[PDB]
Amino acid sequence: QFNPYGDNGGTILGIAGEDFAVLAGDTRNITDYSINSRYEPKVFDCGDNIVMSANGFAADGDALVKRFKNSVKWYHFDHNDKKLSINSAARNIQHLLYGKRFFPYYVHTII
Amino acid sequence: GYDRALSIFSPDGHIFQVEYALEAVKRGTCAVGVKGKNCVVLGCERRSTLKLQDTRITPSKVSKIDSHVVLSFSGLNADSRILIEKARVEAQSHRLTLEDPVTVEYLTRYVAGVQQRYTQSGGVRPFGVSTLIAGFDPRDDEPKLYQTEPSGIYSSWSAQTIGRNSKTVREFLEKNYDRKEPPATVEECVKLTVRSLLEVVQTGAKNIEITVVKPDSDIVALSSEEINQYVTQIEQEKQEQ
Amino acid sequence: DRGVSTFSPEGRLFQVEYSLEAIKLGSTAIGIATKEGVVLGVEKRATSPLLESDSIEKIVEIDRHIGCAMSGLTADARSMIEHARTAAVTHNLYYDEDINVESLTQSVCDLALRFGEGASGEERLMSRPFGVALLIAGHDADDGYQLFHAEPSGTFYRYNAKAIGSGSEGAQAELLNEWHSSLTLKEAELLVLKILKQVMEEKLDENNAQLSCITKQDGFKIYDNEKTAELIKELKEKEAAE
Amino acid sequence: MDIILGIRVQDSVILASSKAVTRGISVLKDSDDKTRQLSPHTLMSFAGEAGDTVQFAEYIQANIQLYSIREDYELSPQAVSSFVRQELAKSIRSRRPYQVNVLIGGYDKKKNKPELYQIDYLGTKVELPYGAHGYSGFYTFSLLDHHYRPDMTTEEGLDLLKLCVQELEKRMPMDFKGVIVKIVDKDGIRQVDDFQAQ
Amino acid sequence: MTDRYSFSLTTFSPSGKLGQIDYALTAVKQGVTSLGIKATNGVVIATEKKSSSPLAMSETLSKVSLLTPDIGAVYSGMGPDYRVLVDKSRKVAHTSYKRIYGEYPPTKLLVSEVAKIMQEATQSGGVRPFGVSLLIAGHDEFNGFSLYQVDPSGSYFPWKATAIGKGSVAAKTFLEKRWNDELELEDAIHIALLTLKESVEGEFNGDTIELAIIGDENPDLLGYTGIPTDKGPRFRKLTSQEINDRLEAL
Amino acid sequence: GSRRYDSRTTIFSPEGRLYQVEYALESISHAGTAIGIMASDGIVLAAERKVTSTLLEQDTSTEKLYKLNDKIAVAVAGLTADAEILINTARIHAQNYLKTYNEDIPVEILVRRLSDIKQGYTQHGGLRPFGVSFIYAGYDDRYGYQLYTSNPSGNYTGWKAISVGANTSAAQTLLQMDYKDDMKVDDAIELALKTLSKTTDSSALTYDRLEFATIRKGANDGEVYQKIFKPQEIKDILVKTGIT
Amino acid sequence: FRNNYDGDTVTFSPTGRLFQVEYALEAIKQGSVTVGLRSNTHAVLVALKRNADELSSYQKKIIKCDEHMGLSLAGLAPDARVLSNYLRQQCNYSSLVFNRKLAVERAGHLLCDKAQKNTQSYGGRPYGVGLLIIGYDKSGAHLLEFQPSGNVTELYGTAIGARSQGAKTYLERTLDTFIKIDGNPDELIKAGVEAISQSLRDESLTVDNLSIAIVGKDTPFTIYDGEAVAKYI
Amino acid sequence: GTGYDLSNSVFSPDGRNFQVEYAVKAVENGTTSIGIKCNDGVVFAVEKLITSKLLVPQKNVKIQVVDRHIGCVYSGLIPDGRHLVNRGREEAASFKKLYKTPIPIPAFADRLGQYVQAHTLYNSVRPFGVSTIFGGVDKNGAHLYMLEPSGSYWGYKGAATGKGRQSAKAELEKLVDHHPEGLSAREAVKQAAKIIYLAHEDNKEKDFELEISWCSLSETNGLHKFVKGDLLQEAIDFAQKEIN
Amino acid sequence: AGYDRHITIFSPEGRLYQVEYAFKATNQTNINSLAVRGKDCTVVISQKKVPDKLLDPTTVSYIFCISRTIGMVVNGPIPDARNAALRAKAEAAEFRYKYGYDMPCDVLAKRMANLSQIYTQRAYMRPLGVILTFVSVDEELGPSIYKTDPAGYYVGYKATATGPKQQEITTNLENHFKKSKIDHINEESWEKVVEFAITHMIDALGTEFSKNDLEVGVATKDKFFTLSAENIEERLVAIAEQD
Repeated sequence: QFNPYGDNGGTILGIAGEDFAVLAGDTRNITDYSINSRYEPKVFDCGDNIVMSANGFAADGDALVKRFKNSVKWYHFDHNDKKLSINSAARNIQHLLYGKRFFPYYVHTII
Repeated sequence: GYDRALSIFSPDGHIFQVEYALEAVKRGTCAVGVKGKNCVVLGCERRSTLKLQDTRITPSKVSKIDSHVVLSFSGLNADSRILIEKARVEAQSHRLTLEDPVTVEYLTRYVAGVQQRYTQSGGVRPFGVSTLIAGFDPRDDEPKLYQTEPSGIYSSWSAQTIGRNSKTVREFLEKNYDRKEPPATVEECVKLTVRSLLEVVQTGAKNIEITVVKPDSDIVALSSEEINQYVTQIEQEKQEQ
Repeated sequence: DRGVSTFSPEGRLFQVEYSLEAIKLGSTAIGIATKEGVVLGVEKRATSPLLESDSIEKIVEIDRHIGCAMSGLTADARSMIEHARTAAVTHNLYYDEDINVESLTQSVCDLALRFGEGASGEERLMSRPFGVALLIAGHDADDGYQLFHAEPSGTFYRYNAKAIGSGSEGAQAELLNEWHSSLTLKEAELLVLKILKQVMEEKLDENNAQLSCITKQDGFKIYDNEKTAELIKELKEKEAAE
Repeated sequence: MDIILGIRVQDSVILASSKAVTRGISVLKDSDDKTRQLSPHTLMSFAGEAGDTVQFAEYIQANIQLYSIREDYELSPQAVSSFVRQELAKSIRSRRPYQVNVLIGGYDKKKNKPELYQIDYLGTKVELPYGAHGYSGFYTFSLLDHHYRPDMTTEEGLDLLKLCVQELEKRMPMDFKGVIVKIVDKDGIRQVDDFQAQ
Repeated sequence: MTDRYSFSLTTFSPSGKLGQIDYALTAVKQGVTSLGIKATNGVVIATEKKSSSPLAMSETLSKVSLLTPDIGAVYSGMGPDYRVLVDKSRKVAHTSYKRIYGEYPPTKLLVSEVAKIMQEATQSGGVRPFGVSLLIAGHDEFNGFSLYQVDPSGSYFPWKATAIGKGSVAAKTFLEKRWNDELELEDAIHIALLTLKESVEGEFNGDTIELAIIGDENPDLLGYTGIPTDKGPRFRKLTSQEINDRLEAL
Repeated sequence: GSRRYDSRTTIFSPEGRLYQVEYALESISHAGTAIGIMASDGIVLAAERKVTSTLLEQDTSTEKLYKLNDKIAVAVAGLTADAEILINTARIHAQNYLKTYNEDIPVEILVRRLSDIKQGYTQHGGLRPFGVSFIYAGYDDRYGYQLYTSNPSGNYTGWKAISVGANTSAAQTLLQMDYKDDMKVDDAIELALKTLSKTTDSSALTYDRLEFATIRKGANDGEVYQKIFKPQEIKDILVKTGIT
Repeated sequence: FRNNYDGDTVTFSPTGRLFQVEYALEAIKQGSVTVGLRSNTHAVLVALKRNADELSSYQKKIIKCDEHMGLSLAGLAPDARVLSNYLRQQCNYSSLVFNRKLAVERAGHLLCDKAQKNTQSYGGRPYGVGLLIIGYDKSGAHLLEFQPSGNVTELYGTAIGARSQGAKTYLERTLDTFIKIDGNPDELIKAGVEAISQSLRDESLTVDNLSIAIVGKDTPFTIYDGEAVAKYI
Repeated sequence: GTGYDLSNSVFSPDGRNFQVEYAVKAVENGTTSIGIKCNDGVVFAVEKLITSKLLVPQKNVKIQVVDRHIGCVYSGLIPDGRHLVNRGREEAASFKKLYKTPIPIPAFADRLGQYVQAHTLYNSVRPFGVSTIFGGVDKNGAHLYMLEPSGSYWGYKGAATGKGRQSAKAELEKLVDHHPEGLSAREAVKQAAKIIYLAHEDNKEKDFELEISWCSLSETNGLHKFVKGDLLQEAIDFAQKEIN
Repeated sequence: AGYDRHITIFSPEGRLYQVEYAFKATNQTNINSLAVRGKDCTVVISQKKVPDKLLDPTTVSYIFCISRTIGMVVNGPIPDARNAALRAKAEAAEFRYKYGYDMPCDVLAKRMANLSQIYTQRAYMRPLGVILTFVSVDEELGPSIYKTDPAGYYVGYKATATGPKQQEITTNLENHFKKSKIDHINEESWEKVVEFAITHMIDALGTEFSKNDLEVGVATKDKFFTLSAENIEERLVAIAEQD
């Protein structure tokens, strides 16, 4: 039967400093026991000084990051280019995620 | 499929259909309501274009929305039923979800919105009805009296009237109701109510029905006699001068 | 007859224009925006001495940082306020923050032209425009204190001061002179109170008029009669003073 | 299951309902009133699936009350039970049926006779001298099939119940935390606050 | 697109009239005459086949239609409206009756169905009433023989005999004189032919006339044998020949 | 568009009246008169058949008295077809009520529902109202004998005796003149026949031009019985009351 | 005449005119003036914001549709919102699905097609707003004029609104001049402000009254208002 | 009476549909455009009024392609023309998707035909304000068509519409007579450029811009392509020369 | 009130003007056509008029092939004619699919008529200003001619004609049949029937025809086809050698 899903491995890490923050993650993408790419970036700059990663099932992680970035874009279009605070991005993402509560995004996500 | 805009603006800024809805209210029999210090009374007149009816089963003018709230109106009867029904349903729904019966203001605000809605929806004409909604909020004793109209507007009154000759009877109440000292009794409150109706009913023992609402779902309508007794004593107030 | 969304030869929408005529017949509403807050005042205008003047609600709270005043067919404003309140709360749920005053206003104005009998653009199921205009006043971290005028035309303007309703053109001219970029909240209160007194048919008192404001510190508050009555007194005095 | 008993005597209907509410390994509440008053002279007890139970009860309560106000009249117990059966009968063939069993006891002011109705979540209705839902029925039908007489007084009825409740406490595996009893007669519905030891 | 005619095209005028119903009746008044007579053992409906050209084949145009094997209809007014009515009627006879009770509907009910259809075209949004009047004749086990008239308004009434169309007034009068509750089917067929002759300007023969009856069962027109209970249709259209034969005895 | 041909059947006149309803009523006024008189032991429904002929089959006919339930019947005044549409939906409502509560539908409940349907065509939809007025004659164990009347507006009321259709003003006055609370079915039957007799726009009041029905609770039984008089039965009662 | 053929858009006059569309166009004229002009490296939008009172703001007239596109409005604000928003989606769609920036020429076709729909079906009303679209895509700078009729045209420069005829003649003259303001933004802008003033009369473009937007080779569509434009008054 | 010209689907007493006729007016009032069928393809050309010097030259294109072998040009309300092409485009994709083979010109014609005719059936839509000339090469030859707002259309040897349809038609008729053997793709391209130039006299006031496109089984392999650069200039001159 | 002339509602006289005016439109093309029945075939002749020289004569036709067996000729504007044709084709294809046999000419006529009757009663759909003549050699009825109009009326003919000079053609044919005493052209070959058709077409219209002035369609057992310029020319030459 068709399984919607997959696992692309990788890991990721995010640490918050007093006036800085980091989000790291290997660049290896796998499937079962094969390597798909030794370099497939997984942490992104989304704008308004926010970096995010959605690790787990690649397809889901990408769709999410993509959906979020587009979310930031419209946040500007709708609130006179107001900057999206990290805390607001978080809440916005909760909604993005819980939106598929019954067909989840198979990803662990950090911003 | 029918959505013609029947309620639209005219050059002067009037919604004629809503305007004409009020004309239908002016035509309806009269209705009045005055609040006492521990009660509210609702009086209404009875037409006489045809007399030979069966008072037992002919629909009465004052209706109960819930055990603690009543609604009277002036205008098209058919139209009022629709509103009474909706009000009654909303009343039960509110209890079911909030676990507490509606407040008179709430039930009034709901009825008003339904009316307002019919003024700017396609394919429908406004309700040719104005109402007087009264009662006591749950676990409260301060009487409540509100009035609504086709436009969807609503507010509370110490006393008010609607229907034909409401003009006349309003004057009576304006110069007969002291907010300082409201009818401190159910009796003097019911009297003030009939007196005001007599101004227009022109001797109508059977052409006047009063209902008395007290706190804690205590509602009751007076019988011909009880009312007739108020008429009798009142006509003497006049003759004794 | 003729389409509810037709254009006059002068490039205007009849229904929207006729809508404005209705608003002119409305009770006066005035708003003054200062660097200490925005003040909103309205003419109760009870139609009978029996009507309990405080059951007249022409000033309502959208959110703790947004409040508004209405003029014209006030019944039409309920769904507008409802939409507004929801939009405010909803924004907060999705973003964990306050809805910007302009955004909230933009949202309300989006309902404006959604009227017709089959207007090819979406599902604008409303038989006529709204017969009321609003003064939306609030505050947000990005543009501080703001005053907006939302009309049935869908367009909204930002004002430092604005008057809508029966005595508008009159009161508007007054505001022109009286308003300056350094008014205090107290000055603005009296000012609104004074301008209401001129345009109102009835003698202004703490019962046929109502004030309110919105300040970053305590948000939107509606002045209770006692608080206003004294400002009334304070005004009569400053006037008699010259 | 929970205990839901009903017994119709001479001039009244008595409903006994267990007070425990258990979820998993814990007894969450021991004072639950598994009943709703549909009208001044009609009472309904219920048991079944966790959520459906109260939701259904309250839903039915709302409808009867709405009927009462609309018509300014109280529907007969027979009529109310017919309404409830039709509801359950519609539910059984819907996306997610209400898994609730009920006992409807009322005093018909027109016939001046108490009535007891048993209706299960399938919409199976039947009128009886006495009835019960769940495993309780397995002990109480023969108990009552023995100690029951139509002319019993409300008092004899309560003793008859006590006899049932004792049998249930003796043999039933679960601790239902006692019952709440209510009487439906010509003067409305009242609750026997002293059954924890009558 | 989309029918944006969601309002009634038939409304009450200040006088209390329903204009379109009236006009529809006017349309019927212009239609060729048609009639129906009820005997004690049958019913007869007939009308004139007003061929609209000598090049047209009058056969390919029946004004008399079978709805059920024991019910037939004829009309006066706008042929096309009639045609579609017969279709709807024939179908409703199944959908609303045969498919439910396993037996064809009794005359009054089927008529009641048709009447319903017509009533709706008097109130539904965006439509004009039907411009026809029908005469439906049938027989059912518990009601015997019956004759009904259905009007554009949707009203229908039972008749002993009646006529509609062009010379209805004149024809109705001629019927009142020759009708009696003892007439035999042949007597009515005769009377029918007579009444119809007055309304015909030109040729009056089995090719310019359309006449059908609702009488005895025709096991010969059943199409099969082997089922005692099934005896054949009571509805039979008379052949051009069978008509002429009766014309010589006119 | 089509807005050009829309009669706007559900709008108010400057006087706050509903054109269509008023005109529908105007239509009803030319309909055969129908009378309902409620006595202590029953209800009487009498109606005048508008237009008839020698050839008209009166046996199989019905155009004014319809049975809705076993305890409720109605007298019609207006468009027969419109009446039948409402009659049938009325009959369904009765059955739903029964299937739901296992009790016959109270007379007023049925009357209100039907009147509500009418009121609907009065406030929305852009369709013409039904050109019908009903006199409902029913019985229930809560109010016993009841008489009601409903019209195009959707308004309904209860009466002791009432008329609808043509010459109601005349008929009402005559009824208001000889009706007495303690009346009896047989009395009402006569009062009814007389009234029609004095308001008919016809020469004489013959049986062939009538429909008669009574709802009694036949003493020798204990239940309600609806009787719809047959031509012969009408002819008799017609002679007896002294109208031959 | 006209009076009988202007009841709604679905009606043609005996001469072949759609009066409702025409009346819509009339709302553009009553609208404040705005101007657009492009070189080969940039494109600029200079719009005159109009104010109600001296206590009211000068209603924003420039909307950004994407990093590489934007427009100016003259007429009914709400309609510009509807249309700009639609354009914002089309741009967004193009990116997300094809990872391709939307061609300005194509954005024009989309606007025309959307407007045209409200001029052939009953019930709807034409859009009462004019739009000027500027943008930098895979073929350089671009300027588009959008008319509610559904007609969209690509120009080197132009203007719409009240007295717009002034600026339009000026640019029809200055053509050879500004068309070569390549690599220099401040010049193209100044060249624009000098075109917009050619339609003034009432007053002079103040600071809180002037509004400019620009896009080009290495300039993501951006909007300047107030202090930001002070150096152009 | 009158008013038969205010609603689109209405028939006037003489059996016409005035709204459609008024649509034609809008067409005649527009730019001129033409189509020339040659021995193995078709050529399209249209006039492009240069309202001002601000119009970026060669940019505002008018001729449109449908699929890969159909060329469409129209006179009248441009937006309406695009709308009709969008449809045609879908109409074509749908055909190809089910039958694999790209849509035959005649088949395509009726698609546009039926769709346009459709807009003359209801009063809730306006007829098309354009006349369209389109065509291409298919399984058996080249086909040229012209469609009227009425939805009417026929096959042509040469066709023209717009402001100077007469000048054009005049010219076209000459060609038809002076070339009974058939014109050539190369020839038609120039001939077309000329006819546009001539027909431009009925608008000689404003300066214009030429635009041509063609579909020739040999010159373009049966695909629709625009005439650009050299071949365009060559034809522009061929006209510029005979205009004097 | 006066709107009873714009939409399909009854006029006080009980008439439907829009349908009447729809009929008017059927003569707009000023073409005449007629159909006659052979012994085992059906023929339809129709004037073909091509005014413009820019027109591709081969695309101008008012005769359509509805199905392998049914042919339909239209009298009225071409857009409405094509609309009716497409529907008729669709209708005929579906009938075969659902019922397992070719839709009979009379049935397709009744079906198309019914559809027209609808534009007569429902307001929003306008009638089609065309008259449809269907022909074929039905597997049950033999040669058949059925015609329908904007009224929704329909009937079968022994022969018929339609167009502006419809009446002269009809009386012409009527007379010929009063004479022959039979309801058809007693001819074995359709070639002679087509000739007969073209002949009486001339006698009635008092006009001579060239191979490009006519349009001919023939219906035979299992096939309906139209003739070519040359097929006609051949027919014209034949009648030429008799007069």
